[PDB]
Amino acid sequence: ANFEYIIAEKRGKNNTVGLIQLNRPKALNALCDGLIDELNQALKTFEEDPAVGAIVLTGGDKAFAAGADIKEMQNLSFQDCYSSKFLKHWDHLTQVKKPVIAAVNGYAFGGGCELAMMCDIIYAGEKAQFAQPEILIGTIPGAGGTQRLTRAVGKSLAMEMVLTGDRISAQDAKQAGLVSKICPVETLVEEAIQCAEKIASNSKIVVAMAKESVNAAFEMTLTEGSKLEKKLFYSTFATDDRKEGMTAFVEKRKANFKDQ
Amino acid sequence: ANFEYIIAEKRGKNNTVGLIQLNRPKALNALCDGLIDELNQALKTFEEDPAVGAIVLTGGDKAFAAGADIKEMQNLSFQDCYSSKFLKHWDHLTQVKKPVIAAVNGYAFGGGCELAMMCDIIYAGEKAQFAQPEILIGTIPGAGGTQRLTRAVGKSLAMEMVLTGDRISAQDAKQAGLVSKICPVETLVEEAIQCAEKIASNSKIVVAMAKESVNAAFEMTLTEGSKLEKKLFYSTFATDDRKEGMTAFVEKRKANFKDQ
Amino acid sequence: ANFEYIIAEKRGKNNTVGLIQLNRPKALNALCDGLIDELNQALKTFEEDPAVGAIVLTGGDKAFAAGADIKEMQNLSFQDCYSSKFLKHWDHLTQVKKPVIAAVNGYAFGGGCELAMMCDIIYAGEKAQFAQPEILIGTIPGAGGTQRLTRAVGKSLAMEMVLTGDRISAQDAKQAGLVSKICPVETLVEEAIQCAEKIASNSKIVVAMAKESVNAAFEMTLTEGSKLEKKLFYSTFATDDRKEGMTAFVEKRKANFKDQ
Amino acid sequence: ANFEYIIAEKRGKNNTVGLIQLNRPKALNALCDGLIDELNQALKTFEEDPAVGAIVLTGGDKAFAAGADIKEMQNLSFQDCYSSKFLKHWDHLTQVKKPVIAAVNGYAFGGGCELAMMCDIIYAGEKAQFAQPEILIGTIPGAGGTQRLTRAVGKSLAMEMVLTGDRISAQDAKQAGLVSKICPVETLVEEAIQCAEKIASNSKIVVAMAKESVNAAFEMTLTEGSKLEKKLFYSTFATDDRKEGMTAFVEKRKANFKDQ
Amino acid sequence: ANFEYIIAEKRGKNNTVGLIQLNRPKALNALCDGLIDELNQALKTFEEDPAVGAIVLTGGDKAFAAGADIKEMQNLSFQDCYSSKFLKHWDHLTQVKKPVIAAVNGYAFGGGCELAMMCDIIYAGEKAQFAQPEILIGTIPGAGGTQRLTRAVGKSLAMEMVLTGDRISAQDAKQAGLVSKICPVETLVEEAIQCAEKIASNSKIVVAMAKESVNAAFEMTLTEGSKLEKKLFYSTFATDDRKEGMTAFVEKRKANFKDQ
Amino acid sequence: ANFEYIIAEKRGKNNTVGLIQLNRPKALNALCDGLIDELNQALKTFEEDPAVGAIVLTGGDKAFAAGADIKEMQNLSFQDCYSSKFLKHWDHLTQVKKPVIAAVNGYAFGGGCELAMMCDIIYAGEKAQFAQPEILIGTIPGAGGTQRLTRAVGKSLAMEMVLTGDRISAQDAKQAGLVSKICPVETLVEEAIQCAEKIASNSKIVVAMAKESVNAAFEMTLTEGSKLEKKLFYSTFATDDRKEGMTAFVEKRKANFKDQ
Ligand SMILES: C/C=C/C(=O)SCCNC(=O)CCNC(=O)[C@H](O)C(C)(C)COP(=O)(O)OP(=O)(O)OC[C@H]1O[C@@H](n2cnc3c(N)ncnc32)[C@H](O)[C@@H]1OP(=O)(O)O
Ligand SMILES: C/C=C/C(=O)SCCNC(=O)CCNC(=O)[C@H](O)C(C)(C)COP(=O)(O)OP(=O)(O)OC[C@H]1O[C@@H](n2cnc3c(N)ncnc32)[C@H](O)[C@@H]1OP(=O)(O)O
Ligand SMILES: C/C=C/C(=O)SCCNC(=O)CCNC(=O)[C@H](O)C(C)(C)COP(=O)(O)OP(=O)(O)OC[C@H]1O[C@@H](n2cnc3c(N)ncnc32)[C@H](O)[C@@H]1OP(=O)(O)O
Ligand SMILES: C/C=C/C(=O)SCCNC(=O)CCNC(=O)[C@H](O)C(C)(C)COP(=O)(O)OP(=O)(O)OC[C@H]1O[C@@H](n2cnc3c(N)ncnc32)[C@H](O)[C@@H]1OP(=O)(O)O
Ligand SMILES: C/C=C/C(=O)SCCNC(=O)CCNC(=O)[C@H](O)C(C)(C)COP(=O)(O)OP(=O)(O)OC[C@H]1O[C@@H](n2cnc3c(N)ncnc32)[C@H](O)[C@@H]1OP(=O)(O)O
Ligand SMILES: C/C=C/C(=O)SCCNC(=O)CCNC(=O)[C@H](O)C(C)(C)COP(=O)(O)OP(=O)(O)OC[C@H]1O[C@@H](n2cnc3c(N)ncnc32)[C@H](O)[C@@H]1OP(=O)(O)O
Ligand SMILES: [Mg+2]
Ligand SMILES: [Mg+2]
Repeated sequence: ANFEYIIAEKRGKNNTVGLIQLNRPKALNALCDGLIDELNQALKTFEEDPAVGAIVLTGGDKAFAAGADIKEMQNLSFQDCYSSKFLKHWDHLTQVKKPVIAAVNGYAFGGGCELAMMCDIIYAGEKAQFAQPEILIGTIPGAGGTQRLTRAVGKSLAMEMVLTGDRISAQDAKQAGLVSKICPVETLVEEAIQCAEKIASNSKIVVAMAKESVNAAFEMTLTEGSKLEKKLFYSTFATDDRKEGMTAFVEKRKANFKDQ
Repeated sequence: ANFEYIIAEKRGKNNTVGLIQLNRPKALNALCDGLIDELNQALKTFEEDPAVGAIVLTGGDKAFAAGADIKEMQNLSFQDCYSSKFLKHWDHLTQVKKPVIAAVNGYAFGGGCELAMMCDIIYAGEKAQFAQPEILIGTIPGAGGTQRLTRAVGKSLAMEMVLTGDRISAQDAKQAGLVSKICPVETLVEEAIQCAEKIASNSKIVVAMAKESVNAAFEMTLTEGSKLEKKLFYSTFATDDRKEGMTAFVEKRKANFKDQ
Repeated sequence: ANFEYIIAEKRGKNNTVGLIQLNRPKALNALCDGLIDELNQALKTFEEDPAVGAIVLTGGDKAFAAGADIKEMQNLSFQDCYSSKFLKHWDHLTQVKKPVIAAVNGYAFGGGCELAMMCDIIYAGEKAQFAQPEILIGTIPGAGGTQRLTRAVGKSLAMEMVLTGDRISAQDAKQAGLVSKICPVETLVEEAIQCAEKIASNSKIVVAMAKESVNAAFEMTLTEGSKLEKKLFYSTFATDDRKEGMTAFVEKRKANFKDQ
Repeated sequence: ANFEYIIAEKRGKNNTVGLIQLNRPKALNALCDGLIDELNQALKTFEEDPAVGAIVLTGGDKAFAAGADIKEMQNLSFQDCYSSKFLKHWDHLTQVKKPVIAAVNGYAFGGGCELAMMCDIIYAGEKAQFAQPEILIGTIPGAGGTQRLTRAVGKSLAMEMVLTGDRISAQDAKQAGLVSKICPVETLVEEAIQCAEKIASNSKIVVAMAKESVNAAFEMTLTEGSKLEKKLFYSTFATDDRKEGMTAFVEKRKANFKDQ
Repeated sequence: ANFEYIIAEKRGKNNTVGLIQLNRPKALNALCDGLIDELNQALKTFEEDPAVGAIVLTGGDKAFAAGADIKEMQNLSFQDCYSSKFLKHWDHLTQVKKPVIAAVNGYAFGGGCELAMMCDIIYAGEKAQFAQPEILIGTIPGAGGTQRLTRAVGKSLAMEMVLTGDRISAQDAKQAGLVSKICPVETLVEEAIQCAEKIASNSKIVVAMAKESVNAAFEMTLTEGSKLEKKLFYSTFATDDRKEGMTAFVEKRKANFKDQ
Repeated sequence: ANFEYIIAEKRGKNNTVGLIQLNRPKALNALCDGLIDELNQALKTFEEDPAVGAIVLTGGDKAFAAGADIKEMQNLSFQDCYSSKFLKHWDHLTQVKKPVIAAVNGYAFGGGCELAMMCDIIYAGEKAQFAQPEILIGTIPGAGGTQRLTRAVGKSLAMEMVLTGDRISAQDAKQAGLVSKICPVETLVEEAIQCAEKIASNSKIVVAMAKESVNAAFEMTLTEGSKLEKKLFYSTFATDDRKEGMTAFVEKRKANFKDQ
């Protein structure tokens, strides 16, 4: 379309996967205001399309995202940030009911690591790096860089990456638990599209319920989490795809889900 | 005894280890109602026996448990699931004060992985695979498959395993935090019995207090957890086994605990 | 000062690192009342000094800390725990706003792993062993050996280490998420001092805000944690170090923070 | 039936209300093991009856319950109270999905106030008294006397009632929030039965979902509580009673629910 | 814009109060989709206006709001609600940073009480009635009717109002804690406008901070609530209104706040 | 002792009550640093005395406490508020294991209401007024004026008191849940001393455990709180005061507690 910083397109088989690529080779894909607004518009378009079942958010081959534009947040004060709700349009990815895959190739510093951790699945290349360099410019992460990273890779590693700003490899992120699969830099997007197609081959309402159940593991207790999980498991016996799946399991055949 | 789906026997030295083996190779150890009732009866028997200190739950050599029997809940609706307390007898592993060790050899999909995660120690074999294939039949896990899995392996890996139904190897569950030790297939049961003997060689009340203190790490905050742990530690100076152990450590000898 | 159980000195470049060494080779650095009081005094002195930006806590080359002194708690009862509260001065390390690095060489059993887990960054040697052998003396951990360890390495591994008393290696602790970097025994102190220098090379108020934001990940929920992180990010635009760092990032130059 | 401590009968219009009366005029309805077992059996019978929609738990005209029986717990030690779970049969009232009305007439001290607070609706008479006299015998409440009372009447009033053992009137309990309606002594049971009839006149599944939604306000946060409430509101559009009620609201007629 | 269901106008002296009046006497102010969209637009306009400091939400003299439009959600199924995010535009009131005052005169049943409880201050009239009639139509409250009500009036009164549908008076809501002041029907609007003027007579950033500090008392713990409150109290010494007010208090004069 | 801002003395029968009076008629008992240090020293002295069972904090007949001293915090900035941990000594009252009774006569504005709410039992006079007038000077409460007040009197009343600064009466605080008893101005001290005597007439360790169990109702969930209460009840069987009280109840005599 008329997007300036992102490239929106429908990739994959049968046009069931949405690919949002960050195209900004002049600032290492800086998360400016216009880029975030275009990303939110693309996410809304992909969430208002019954043909799309999964979204893949990727960047470039040398850098996924360099964070927020430091050259846009420099001449700001406390009143100009608190009475303008700075970085309020960055919590729109966590309100998406469709799965979002984060293909990370290259530098993922500052806002890039947060944007990747706000996704369901994090796929990184063989030459990917994750770090929190906010401490080097006199600030701290403010979009989920000290909450999800601490519960994902551990307290010690998160403390180190936040207080030192050191870069970790994809192997360290796989060992700790930040990423789920290491892929080559030239085939990461293809494997991400294949994973999004696997995901989009299932019932959309059941996928949304499963995503909510998994996300409810960081907001409540174990007992209440299991109770909400059992309630959502009870509330799925009233759909049409559950019975179809159980019938295709009993009788040896393929399951055709009707998204209902 | 008269068990139709399980094999209950007292194993280990001095008959201090309870072994519950699921024996039904005709459905890959389907978690039906009768099997769950027999498992609960065996757990109650092993909890009302002052000679058993630890329980070892195991399955077969090709499949630990293939989940709930889908050939029974196929003709169930929302009314037959909500006001019938479906799967209500599956929360008996979290109410047992004695440690339960899970020996996974083969396929542990859905209900098997849930029952494994509801145990304290998870021991898997080299030829073992863990997955949650609920998204392929039109439902979601409802017995702890989206809460205990996310807090162990990570958000990304849990999201992938839930939304794709893919199978992970024992090495992946070991490097992620789901399995604590990788063992051969032909020696997993013996090493699990040895671990249960090393557990049942200490004070039963102190072991139960330690189990409660460890399980309280997912039900509240860090400060409240530390305070409850300190209170449970203060509540140990009123028993005889703590004093016996301290005297044996000071005098450099062996401690004979009397479970009191 | 005139400390008999610890050695306090200002190490590092420009005397910006506080090295607290535990010198008790006769009891494997037993955590007695006097040693803990001296540790708290050293921590308060290093906290009330404007020239210290990070603290490095270490022990010996064969044992970091063998836990609490059993010779001072063997003849205690239940009434001697609520009244004249025991282990009440061990919660002075989690109240320090400056980063505390832990260098573990040798045995870290009981109270040693508990004091190491209360630190932000944990550095272990190639021949370091972490364990919670409280179940072998009739007691349970009482200073965070069942809350932070469970959330760090996982439920299964923590259950095993607590109910069996077995020792793990530095490689397993790094793979599970207990330590952040494995260093040689003869060069662990130098790398810890270098990490403390790299940490103290930034603004102290921003480092304290980052430490609090990371520590608030085990005391609140994800939604409330994100809002608290956004608040702490908004509350840094009123300082001079943030603007100095942003200017040094835009006008590419060395950043000189005034710790204000 | 054959109950020697309680009187179980089916009261109300069309035999839709269960009335459990504590009959022990010699011990002021002491909460012994036999009485609690009979109460649990009566609750199970009323929960396995499709004709009963609400339960009314009442006592006598001078005392509802005097608390735990002292003549059976005096010769008990720590190893006889922490083991075997003495207070494990008293939490069978919060696991009931049918509404339980607690008609409190007379003395409600110790375990009686807890048994009343473990119900949905608390009805008190004119000469009603609530107190926590456990502090006068050297113990503390252990069945919800310091958790629900603190969140119901306030911190200060609960602190006073726990640390002093003073008795409060029914008017003070109504002004604070302990009870919701003050009824005469001679007509308390009749008004409780009428309230139970008005409750049972609605769909049982909808009433159970509403009870779960209300009870989820003391175990979760407001943000996640609202999400669980919306999910349970979504999960009611698949039943017949919701459509029947909406049709009887649109067209001027009465709603006849089929409990499905 | 020109509204047909609500009346948006600037009231009070100096045009500092925004009054939203629900004008639908033909359906007792039914909370339909268009009415909620107009209410959200009016709230956004009043929140993006640098002259409005508080909002007063009111209805009519006989009914504030009769709840959600039942004549539009009757022909809805489980799929048409969970995959359409029904009632997703009703959480736009708890995201407003400016204080919202609710003036209830008449019937506030179902969605009316839910909309009133999402406001900071709740002002009711003499002939005002609050109830939850959702149980009489086959559904449950789904917009905060079982979470914000239970934590205000008590568990027993909330259970009664939810499972019986009974109507309470303004005196009961004042004695329980649902409303803050009882005012006449012909002067409730004027006193609400005066309260909004007294609220908007202070600094807007400090008012927003206090509102967030009070709202954080239901989403967090007391210990972390105190820490967040102390942080928000520290983060106010960098504004121009705090020092102005302190200087005016020291010099015994009036403080002229500039919202900065 | 030689206190210039407070008056410390032992009152009550047998010198079992510690009366701490705030004597500063020139500033309406301003909470300055010296006054807070003296209050903390007096609290520590009264908590380390085996002849003191309860503490009674009070002020004057015209004003209990006017809050923090504005004359020493006017020229403070964000750097002098985040650093040095300003107001860190105001959290020494919530760490006392002995009950603290608050006698409020006159004005209790700002810090006075916070110090009163940090106590267990709140006793106000007939001429007492509670308010949070921080919004009138440009700041917000920072010592529990927005966390305990919201849970005590409700959301609406707390919002009004914080955003308007209006003063409430003792009757409103009692009907809302802030205070527990209304007493005359000249006899409030005698009734508080009698309440402290009735509290100190029991076992100190059991009273401390009850206070902790009541305070754990604002930091944990309902299930976890009930479980911690049950654990404390089981631990109470390790002292002699419980057995003495039960024996005195069985043999119908007065119980003599020895705090062990
Ligand atoms: C809640 C959110 C919090 C935050 O995210 S705060 C910001 C956090 N991010 C950072 O602190 C670091 C951002 N980037 C860098 O430090 C470095 O770059 C790299 C480490 C990524 C390495 O890149 P290198 O090889 O050194 O080249 P280069 O010249 O510095 O970058 C090329 C162009 O990219 C612009 N750029 C890089 N990062 C940002 C950014 N965060 N905001 C705005 N622009 C950025 C640069 O300035 C420059 O542009 P020009 O040629 O015009 O000078
Ligand atoms: C809260 C609870 C949630 C849940 O657990 S929902 C259910 C989730 N679990 C699953 O979806 C796994 C279902 N099982 C399978 O997908 C496959 O099977 C396996 C991958 C485990 C193995 O496949 P293969 O090696 O090809 O063997 P095979 O012939 O399909 O199974 C052999 C026999 O075992 C029956 N069986 C397997 N799983 C179940 C099951 N979950 N419920 C009932 N029966 C099952 C089969 O049907 C068949 O039996 P027959 O010969 O009579 O056709
Ligand atoms: C809140 C939680 C509190 C707790 O931590 S409870 C206690 C938990 N900690 C433990 O259980 C560890 C106890 N220590 C040991 O088990 C062993 O030691 C080692 C595993 C560390 C192996 O050390 P080895 O090579 O076998 O030599 P050695 O002779 O036992 O130790 C040398 C000296 O060190 C003293 N010592 C060791 N640990 C402690 C301790 N925890 N408290 C007091 N002293 C200790 C010993 O007794 C002995 O001293 P001497 O030669 O005078 O007899
Ligand atoms: C997890 C929960 C733990 C708990 O709840 S512990 C319970 C807390 N402690 C109490 O409730 C005891 C306090 N009760 C009393 O002091 C008095 O009772 C009353 C306040 C109820 C007033 O009744 P009055 O008639 O004045 O005294 P009376 O003569 O002792 O009562 C008549 C009969 O009732 C028996 N009884 C009273 N309370 C209990 C009880 N809590 N447990 C067992 N029996 C009780 C008595 O013993 C006696 O019977 P007999 O004289 O023939 O022996
Ligand atoms: C998350 C959301 C949850 C919910 O809110 S679900 C819905 C829950 N709310 C209710 O159930 C309230 C419904 N009960 C009533 O509406 C009763 O009535 C009253 C208690 C308010 C008594 O009012 P009365 O004096 O009997 O008059 P009248 O029957 O209401 O006629 C007035 C006109 O107002 C329409 N109306 C009233 N409430 C609603 C509504 N909630 N939705 C749609 N229309 C409503 C009526 O139908 C009728 O209209 P016409 O004259 O055209 O028949
Ligand atoms: C985390 C905590 C945050 C906070 O607590 S902020 C402080 C509480 N916030 C407030 O805004 C409270 C202040 N408002 C007042 O203090 C009013 O006064 C009163 C309503 C309490 C009393 O009014 P009146 O009867 O007219 O007496 P008066 O002449 O103003 O006070 C007599 C002397 O007392 C000094 N004083 C009163 N409050 C404070 C205070 N909070 N800090 C310091 N001094 C105070 C005054 O200034 C004056 O003294 P002089 O005669 O020497 O001028
Ligand atoms: Mg891990
Ligand atoms: Mg109240």
